Amino acid sequence: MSLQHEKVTIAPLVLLSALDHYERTQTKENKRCVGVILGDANSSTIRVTNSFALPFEEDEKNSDVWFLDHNYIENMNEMCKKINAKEKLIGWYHSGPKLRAS
Amino acid sequence: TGRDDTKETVYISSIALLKMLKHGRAGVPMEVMGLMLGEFVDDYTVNVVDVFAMPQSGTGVSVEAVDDVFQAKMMDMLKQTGRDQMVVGWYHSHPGFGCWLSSVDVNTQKSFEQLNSRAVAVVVDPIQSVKGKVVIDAFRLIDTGALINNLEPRQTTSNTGLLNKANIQALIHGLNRHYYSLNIDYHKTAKET
Amino acid sequence: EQEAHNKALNQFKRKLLEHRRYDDQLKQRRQNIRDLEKLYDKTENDIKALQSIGQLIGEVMKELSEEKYIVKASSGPRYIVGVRNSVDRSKLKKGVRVTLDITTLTIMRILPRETDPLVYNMTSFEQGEITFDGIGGLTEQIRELREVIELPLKNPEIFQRVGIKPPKGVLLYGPPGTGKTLLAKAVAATIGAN
Amino acid sequence: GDDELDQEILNLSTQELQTRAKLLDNEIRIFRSELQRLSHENNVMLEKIKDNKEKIKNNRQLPYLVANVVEVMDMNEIEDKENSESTTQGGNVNLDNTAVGKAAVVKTSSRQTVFLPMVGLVDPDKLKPNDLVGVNKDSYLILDTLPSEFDSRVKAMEVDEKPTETYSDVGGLDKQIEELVEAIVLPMKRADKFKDMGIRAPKGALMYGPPGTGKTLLARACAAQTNATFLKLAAPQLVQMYIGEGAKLVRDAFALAKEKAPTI
Amino acid sequence: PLQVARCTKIIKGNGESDETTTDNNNSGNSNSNSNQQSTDADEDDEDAKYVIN
Ligand SMILES: Nc1ncnc2c1ncn2[C@@H]1O[C@H](COP(=O)(O)OP(=O)(O)OP(=O)(O)O)[C@@H](O)[C@H]1O
Ligand SMILES: Nc1ncnc2c1ncn2[C@@H]1O[C@H](COP(=O)(O)OP(=O)(O)OP(=O)(O)O)[C@@H](O)[C@H]1O
Ligand SMILES: [Mg+2]
Repeated sequence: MSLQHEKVTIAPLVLLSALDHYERTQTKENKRCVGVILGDANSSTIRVTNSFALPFEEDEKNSDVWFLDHNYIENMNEMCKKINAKEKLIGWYHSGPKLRAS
Repeated sequence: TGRDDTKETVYISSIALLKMLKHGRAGVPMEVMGLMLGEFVDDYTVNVVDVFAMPQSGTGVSVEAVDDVFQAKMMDMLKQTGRDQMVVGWYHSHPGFGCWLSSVDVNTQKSFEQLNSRAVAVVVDPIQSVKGKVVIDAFRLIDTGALINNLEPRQTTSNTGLLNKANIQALIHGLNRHYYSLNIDYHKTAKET
Repeated sequence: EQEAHNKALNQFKRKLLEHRRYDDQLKQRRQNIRDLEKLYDKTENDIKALQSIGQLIGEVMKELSEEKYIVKASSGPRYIVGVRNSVDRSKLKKGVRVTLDITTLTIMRILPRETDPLVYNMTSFEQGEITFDGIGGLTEQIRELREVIELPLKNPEIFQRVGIKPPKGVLLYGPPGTGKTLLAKAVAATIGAN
Repeated sequence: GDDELDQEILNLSTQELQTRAKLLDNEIRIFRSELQRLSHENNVMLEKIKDNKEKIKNNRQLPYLVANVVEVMDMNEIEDKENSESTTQGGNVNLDNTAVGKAAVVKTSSRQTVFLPMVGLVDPDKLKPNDLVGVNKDSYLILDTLPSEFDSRVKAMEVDEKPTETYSDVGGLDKQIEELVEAIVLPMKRADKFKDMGIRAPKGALMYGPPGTGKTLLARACAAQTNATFLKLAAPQLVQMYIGEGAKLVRDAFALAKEKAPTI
Repeated sequence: PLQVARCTKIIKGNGESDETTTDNNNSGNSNSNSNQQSTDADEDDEDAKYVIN
């Protein structure tokens, strides 16, 4: 872990995919797309190379009830590294449409 | 026949244009590649929704670089998220040539025709584009038997078509042999824009 | 005896001669599958080599920018070239030798500094051994030769005492057959530099 | 040394020989199944090396470019998966910068230099700096090794049998024939006897006198008698108007004499 | 147009192991390039190669 990250610069492609992904999974409010975020970090400049969708189901009756496909993530991480090695897990996007405490 | 036959107008969505370029520019001067997800409607209207890249197990644009497991594994993943749709072509890069398929890449396109009837091979130029706009052209390969007995003109009518002469003479021979080329258009959502 | 197990042992001894036949074939085929896979290493390498290309060697003449370098090629003309993005930008500077694809003219990878093939042939030469007991008559000249050739290699700290420069450049001259070529041949196997 | 016969009944109990005999019914099944594997595999492995030979014969066609080898790099193809070179250095993933193995930088006769990773048909145990090699013109790959050859003018100097004069047409001058065969003919034939004496053989003989005394005759004789390679040379042929190509003629003619050894 | 060139060395293309599929130093037959390691019995190279300059 490091807290040394003073800026994040994000490619047009990362924005465009995550946004694009929201209607490709055909989710509407109060259902969430989340995806894996791939890119560079450990540096001040964060450089956000790419992103790919995960399935994500949110139950908000209990914010302790959640769906996350675990296995999917590990599999996908390894394939991306063979195209380009600079892709690491640097986070995950939440589709909004606001911040939560959750 | 089964259809009158004419070459596809490719409505390449924003995310797919932008993605092929990212991957292929990074890949200079190697050949780069991957598969196209889309849907085929109308007599010529192919909408390409997304692309995904095929991990290099070869030099790129080989059948050593197309892995059966990989193909299987990616498809199996796309179902969970609903991005599973049928393969409408494959992309590749020449960054040493214009839009014009080389002999090895024809051999790759000959194998794709077995997979899909309407598969395209799309040449992406990452640095070598000669206009302000990105030069990309899509090709389809149909047999020599229809083309020689003079069925090539019929196939190319009732559409605006595209003519390019980027490698001049070399292109014309190749163009002829493969099939044809057709205007490439871009699908923009006003959210995306 | 007069057993029927005397007869059984004759009957299974026909299997023990048949164990010997099996051994001749089994070991012969085992070793031959091991030979056809030695051959199989050279005849598959043609195919893999055939999926390789030649790459025009050049050298980074001088940096313009990070994407665009100037490489002067070893055929004449200066080019302005692109990069592979594996090639380290701090490893690309003037003097360094690079290789270039013949299709794209792109800086493919770094190489160590290269030298003319004539000069590799010059270092090959040196064979056998001669010592300074195979030289005679010249024990005075052996010492002034070593004064210049052996010493600043071993210790330039000696020349530093006096505060004077070390010598370099020896000219040997003589009437023919005085061993001037011989003197140098002998000292080349002794000193142990290149 | 044989077992399972009537002789072992005398030596040893009949109980031991029942267990020895029931065993050889089981042991032969190992030989039979495993023989099927090898004979069937040995038809498939024999197909692998012929299937590639068929493609080898499409490449081998003529003509093809000529090169010499500037330097064999001799990087290590496998030595780690942290590199893929002879060099070892901290950090994994150096991408395709590490991808240099047994490698030839050849310099063509178009007077350009290419790097390539060689064809292992041509071994790098052949290649040395300055060897003639073929290289396929289309994509520079060492197709083969060509035997080293030298200028066509040098090749012309080699003997084609110069007319036998014997030593009945070198009439008189006995002492000269005697002095000459000692320095030239004995170190070839009797090369063993001087090694024993611990002296060295000559490097040459000079024949000098007034013109017309058959110094040229005695050499022509010597050609016919020793039956080795005799490199005829005329000293104004050697001098050449292109700068130091007269010198190229010296070194090649003598380089040639190393090969065709023993020589005159 | 026929470019005028010149012979520098007559090289033998059969029986010299021009094909190096069994040659590794001097392990080659030098008697065959027609059934050396060939699928054919008949010719696969020419009788005479030559070195043009
Ligand atoms: N100083 C010496 N002590 C011992 N041996 C000698 C000496 N000088 C010459 N010889 C012997 O005679 C041989 C021939 O001499 P060499 O060819 O080395 O002479 P050089 O003076 O270098 O010749 P050149 O004038 O042709 O350049 C030596 O190899 C050696 O056996
Ligand atoms: N002793 C001899 N016995 C037999 N024939 C001789 C004898 N000497 C010379 N001849 C003959 O005379 C011919 C001419 O002499 P040749 O040209 O061989 O002489 P050389 O002294 O080596 O000359 P130069 O230095 O002028 O080239 C010889 O070809 C040979 O036929
Ligand atoms: Mg000398």
